[PDB]
Amino acid sequence: VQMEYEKDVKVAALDGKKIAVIGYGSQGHAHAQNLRDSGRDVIIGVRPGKSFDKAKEDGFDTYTVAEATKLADVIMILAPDEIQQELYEAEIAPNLEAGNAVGFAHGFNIHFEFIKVPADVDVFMCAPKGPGHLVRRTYEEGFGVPALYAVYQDATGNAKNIAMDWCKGVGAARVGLLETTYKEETEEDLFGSQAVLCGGLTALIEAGFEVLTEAGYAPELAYFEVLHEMKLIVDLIYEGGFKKMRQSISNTAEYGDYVSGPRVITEQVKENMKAVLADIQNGKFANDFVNDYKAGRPKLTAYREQAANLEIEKVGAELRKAMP
Amino acid sequence: VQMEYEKDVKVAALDGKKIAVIGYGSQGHAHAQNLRDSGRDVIIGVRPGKSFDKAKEDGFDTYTVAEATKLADVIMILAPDEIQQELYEAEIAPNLEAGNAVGFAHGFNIHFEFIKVPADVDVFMCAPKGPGHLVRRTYEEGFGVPALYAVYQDATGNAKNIAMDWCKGVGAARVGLLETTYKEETEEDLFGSQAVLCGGLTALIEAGFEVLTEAGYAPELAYFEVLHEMKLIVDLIYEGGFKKMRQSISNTAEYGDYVSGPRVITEQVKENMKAVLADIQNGKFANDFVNDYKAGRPKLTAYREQAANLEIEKVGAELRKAMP
Repeated sequence: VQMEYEKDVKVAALDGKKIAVIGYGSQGHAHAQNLRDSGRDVIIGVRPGKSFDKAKEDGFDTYTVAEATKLADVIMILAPDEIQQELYEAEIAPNLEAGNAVGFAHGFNIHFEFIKVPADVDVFMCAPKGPGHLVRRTYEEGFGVPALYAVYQDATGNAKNIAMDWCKGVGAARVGLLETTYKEETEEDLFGSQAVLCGGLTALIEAGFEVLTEAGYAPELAYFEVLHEMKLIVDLIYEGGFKKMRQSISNTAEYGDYVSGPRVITEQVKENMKAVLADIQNGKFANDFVNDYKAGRPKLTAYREQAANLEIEKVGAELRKAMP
Repeated sequence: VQMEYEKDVKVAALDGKKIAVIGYGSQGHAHAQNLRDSGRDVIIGVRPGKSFDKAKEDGFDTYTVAEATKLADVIMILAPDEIQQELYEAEIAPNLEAGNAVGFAHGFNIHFEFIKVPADVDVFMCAPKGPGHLVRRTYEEGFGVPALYAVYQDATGNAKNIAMDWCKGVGAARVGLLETTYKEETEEDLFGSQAVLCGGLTALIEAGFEVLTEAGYAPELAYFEVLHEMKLIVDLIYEGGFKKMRQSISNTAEYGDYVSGPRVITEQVKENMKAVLADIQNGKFANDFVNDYKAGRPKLTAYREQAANLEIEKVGAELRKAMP
């Protein structure tokens, strides 16, 4: 797969389309504001509330969800995964016309088929690899955030052109686009955050903090040596890979990296990751998350209250308070 | 332990002292430049070549390592940890006088006793928690990098004041100091970089990238999902702990974090970290590193060449160039 830019957006497929952005959170706000500043015809749809009147005061023709769908050719759904199915069956599905295009920024509900869009309506994705405030701010400052695009079903023959023009309209094509599939995006994103970015990382940090503090070392120092200093290390990898990071650190730290990394993250850890991937591919994780949500989030409640009691979080808060 | 600041530096002990910074690399330049801008009397001792002229031209009275030591009351050793022992014996030790103070930014050589400073000379440490250009840049912008300080041997009764005033002179006291010991700094810094920051983290990223690419997923997407998007996550943890990071990601990603984190980083992984720590405490790692240096760095050679051939490193460089 090769990275694509503005020159690769062959058809200005959003020309003359009425675009509804569903939801006005950080993500919904950025997409809608960026498309408007690019020259597209964006209205907002959301339930009545703070979002509604923040949109109405941002200048957007704001309607309910059910009725902004009625008005639009392109309906981009930027609500949380857990409410999308209800919001779609109740407000969005009864207001789609043949030839509309429905967009998502994450493939979870379409891929796992919690939502099924009629076969005469396009389904596309444009999935910026950054948070809402960054998608909006980088656009305001003249570049953007790179993004994935995908098409799950193409009824009109325009679905890919719509996805790429969407990415171009929100600034993503200024910095780079990668074509994917709903299946690949959904499974790789879930595996990445579960096994490495979020789950693996916090568990690695926490286990290191436990080893140090259980061995008798000062927890304030431990906080610096397993968490605080990670920002600069990761900044370096972000900018220049493992190579740049390992030049900046001491030779002692770099030698320890080579020698000790493999002792911590072993072949067995890789096998553990494979089982995590399996439960993503076979729908078990997805069903587990949806079931927890339908039951009132009991597992999420217990996890959150356990995390709030971690010693690294209490020590950390105090130290971050002491370092303005 | 409690965080200390410029108000806690009770005595300006570098007053009237002539200071030699040994080495003029990343840490060397930052320490020497910050202290110079703080008004201290700083000369540079380094072997003829690069660093020599650079200090000549940045205005430093610049002599050789033996010469600068002879001239100085305070001698800060910022050469690579693996050459410090040979360099100290040949060039530094014969030029010390009773009442001098010898400093380090990492406790490796003093703690594991590859260097032993005479009993009528102080030994202190200022260990900033960042690389030099950051220690320098934060200083030039009016704050600094937080630092640890410690004293291994206090011959004059002034060693702690010298250590703390050094921290102040390089800007660390603007943001926060933590007192520690040579033993705790050395062992916790080695463990953190090996088990979590550098070794653990790169091995985790690499295992995730392998799982994905071996299962048939696109490596350009794998690069974003296990590496590029980590910066946002770690920035969040840096600013507000696990709590702020888990508030900011989706409930889907947050749930996956709680559920899959412990599947990947298991009790066995924690045991692996304990064995890593044991070899730091028992001096096995330290002798391994020093021995590899003496043999011509054959292990470091093979490790560096292997790292240069990693698929994630080649894909990453191509992607980072496609994203200016």
